[PDB]
Amino acid sequence: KKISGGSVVEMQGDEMTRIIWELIKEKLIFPYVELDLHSYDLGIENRDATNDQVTKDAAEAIKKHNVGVKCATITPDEKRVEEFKLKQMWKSPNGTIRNILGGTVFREAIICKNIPRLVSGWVKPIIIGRHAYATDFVVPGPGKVEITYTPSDGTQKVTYLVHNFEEGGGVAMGMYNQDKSIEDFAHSSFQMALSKGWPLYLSTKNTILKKYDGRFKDIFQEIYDKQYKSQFEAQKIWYEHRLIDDMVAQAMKSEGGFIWACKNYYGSLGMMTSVLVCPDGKTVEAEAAHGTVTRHYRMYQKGQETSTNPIASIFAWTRGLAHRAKLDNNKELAFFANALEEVSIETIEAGFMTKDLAACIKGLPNVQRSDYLNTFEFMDKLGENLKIKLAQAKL
Amino acid sequence: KKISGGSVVEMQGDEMTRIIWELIKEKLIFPYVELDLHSYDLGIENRDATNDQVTKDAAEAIKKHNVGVKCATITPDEKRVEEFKLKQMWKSPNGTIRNILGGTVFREAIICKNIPRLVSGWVKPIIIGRHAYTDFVVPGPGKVEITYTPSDGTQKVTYLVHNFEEGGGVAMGMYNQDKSIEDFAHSSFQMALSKGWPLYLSTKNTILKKYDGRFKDIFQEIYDKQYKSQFEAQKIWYEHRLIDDMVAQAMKSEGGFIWACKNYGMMTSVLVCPDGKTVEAEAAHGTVTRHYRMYQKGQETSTNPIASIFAWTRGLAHRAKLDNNKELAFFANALEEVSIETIEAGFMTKDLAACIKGLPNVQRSDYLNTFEFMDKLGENLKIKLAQAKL
Ligand SMILES: Cc1ccc2c(c1C)N(C(=O)Nc1ccc(C(C)(C)C)cc1)Cc1cccnc1N2
Ligand SMILES: Cc1ccc2c(c1C)N(C(=O)Nc1ccc(C(C)(C)C)cc1)Cc1cccnc1N2
Repeated sequence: KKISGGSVVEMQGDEMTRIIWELIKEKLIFPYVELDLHSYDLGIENRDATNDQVTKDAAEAIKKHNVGVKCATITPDEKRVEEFKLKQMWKSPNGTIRNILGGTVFREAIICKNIPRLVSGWVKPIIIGRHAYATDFVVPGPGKVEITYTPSDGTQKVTYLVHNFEEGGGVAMGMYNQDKSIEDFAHSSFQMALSKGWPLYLSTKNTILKKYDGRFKDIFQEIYDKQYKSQFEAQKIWYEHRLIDDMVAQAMKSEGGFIWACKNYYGSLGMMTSVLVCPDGKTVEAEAAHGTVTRHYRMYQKGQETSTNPIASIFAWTRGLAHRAKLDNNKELAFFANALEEVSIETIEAGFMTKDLAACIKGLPNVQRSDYLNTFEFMDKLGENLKIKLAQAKL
Repeated sequence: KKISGGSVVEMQGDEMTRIIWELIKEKLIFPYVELDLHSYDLGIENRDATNDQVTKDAAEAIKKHNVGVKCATITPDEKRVEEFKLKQMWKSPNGTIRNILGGTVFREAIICKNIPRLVSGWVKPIIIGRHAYTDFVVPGPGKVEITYTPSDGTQKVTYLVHNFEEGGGVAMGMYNQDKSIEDFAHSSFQMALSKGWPLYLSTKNTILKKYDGRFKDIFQEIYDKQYKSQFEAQKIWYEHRLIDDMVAQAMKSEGGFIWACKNYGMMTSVLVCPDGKTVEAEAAHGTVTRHYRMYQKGQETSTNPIASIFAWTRGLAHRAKLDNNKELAFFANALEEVSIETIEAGFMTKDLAACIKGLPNVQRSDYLNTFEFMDKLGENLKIKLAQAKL
């Protein structure tokens, strides 16, 4: 009576994250869900052996099957090349995948009642998305710096005067943003808001950048009114623009559970996701915000006890599986993903947590061994509680 | 015999912050320290009556006496204008003072062992300072470029920012003067010397080779030419790091450093002028209108005065550093210690108790109202100064 998941692209990672990735697969995903997996080993040894071809293949597989779950991988550096005898310093796999797929990264945090957070009034999680992919020069002495735009259809050149240096030099810069990138950011933001069922809020200081940020607001409103308005009204959700100063004041006294889309001109506690949403609203790429956890991997190699938080990695699987279920209309898979998120949260709230989580409640030095469980005990408790939850749900 | 403080400019605030400001003055500062006060009422009613002239006079008094402590004030808006019948919605007093004085704002956090931290490893506070200070829509395809025509007659240098392909978009041009960077560097070094902590300049110069490379160059040359000897004498160092390398080192650190970053109730905002003599301290929180309305309704209030107390201590510490006063410097540090120890001992306000016991699991016995907390602080301060006379 296994749940038929469907086509999901999975990628193995490195060090402690690879170990916990195998643990989540063997204990939580495989015993209940049967998938048409497209496994790709993104381990530094396999990446070196295939000349980083496996990353390009995995990215192509995601573009074809729209669902991809990724484990934490190492970005090579000088010491890493010497450590693994790497042929060359390969580029970050996340960067390659992001370049091939394209889209906006939305970071969601996992909130537990007993876990202390800033504000403390935020019961529901917050999703924040920043737009992403500049020319600079040094001004030697006094002069006049100005930006010009000559249209490639005759017309007339427009000269704006950025500044007039009278005493002393300095430095000047000039950036830009294409309309297609803003349109894609707007589409990704609206599709994320529809997938999560939460209201969207665009925050920008349009008072300072009247034409720059005013354009952002105009494109967002144009797309909202032309396609997503009816869908937003049907699900009781709404889109409202707000100023950065007004937005932070509104958010601090609000409930939570809102998609915040902010303009780009970390919290690696193991409680955050990094969902890449493509503008088409069909291709997703879920991964954990934290790194490979090398510190714990060294202890694991030495045979020492480790207490690693797998919540971010589990939530990366649940988000990918929820998106797969939403695409293929799989009620059972969607329920399974929600059940796994609930078992995770409830287990932490019940008192069973790792050392990093217990360090917040009892204090980092005051953490005793009885207060927390090591990686394997926590995963075993999660599996036990998951089995119980699914057994009780067959009613 | 009270400690001889000296010339300090004090600016009265509004609402709950004004109430706690009067409480700190009458209970913690005046009974032990005798000051040459230069009081200025920055109340919305006084600001309206004088046509915001009091703000300019207070800013001038700060420039003259080099030390200023400010209480939280209201920034007018539509609702405030209607409720107070204002003549005109005045500019933010902080903006006016910042324009007259200049300088860099450094935000410092107050750390207590029992209070949960954003980073578990941070035991000592970290000070963060940011550098604070033309756009247009591109209708269709074209070529946007930035030009520079020197005033000495040399040839104009043109840099292509983007040749707009199919479809337009939007563009902008930013600038920064050398004097602003020089003043930011001086303020950062003087702050690091006053706190006795190492300074770290963090920026992403890989992308901005010329822009952020200039920042690193100016900060390297003022440090090497003037502040190197003073930094070496006090065992302090200045190291420039990339933003991605800086977050990795800072995460694995106990704190206690001055972080100067260039921008692309437990916080104190200290404005440090480039001259290293003028400092304006203030609490990094609002007027607390939510508690003032309860106060007006006769309801019990539990407001945290730690940020306001720390604004006084920082101003008094800077005054002591200028006048070479050992007694006043000790008093300011003693007041910070009594504040921290009182919170750590279990005596705290409702907002602080909400972090340790959980917001919904907070009972009356766990916290004290504004007056009880101030009385406990005063009692413990008296004890601390009595024990220190050895
Ligand atoms: C990247 C990211 C994603 C999601 C979340 C966060 C972060 C950092 N966090 C957060 O407080 N965002 C935040 C909100 C406001 C600010 C201010 C102070 C600048 C106004 C700063 C950070 C963690 C947090 C905790 C509890 C509930 N939700 C969240 N969501
Ligand atoms: C404005 C400000 C100034 C100083 C401080 C803070 C804030 C908010 N705080 C803080 O957590 N800043 C912080 C800085 C960097 C990061 C990174 C690592 C994500 C880049 C995270 C938080 C409060 C805090 C608490 C304990 C000890 N020091 C501080 N200093």
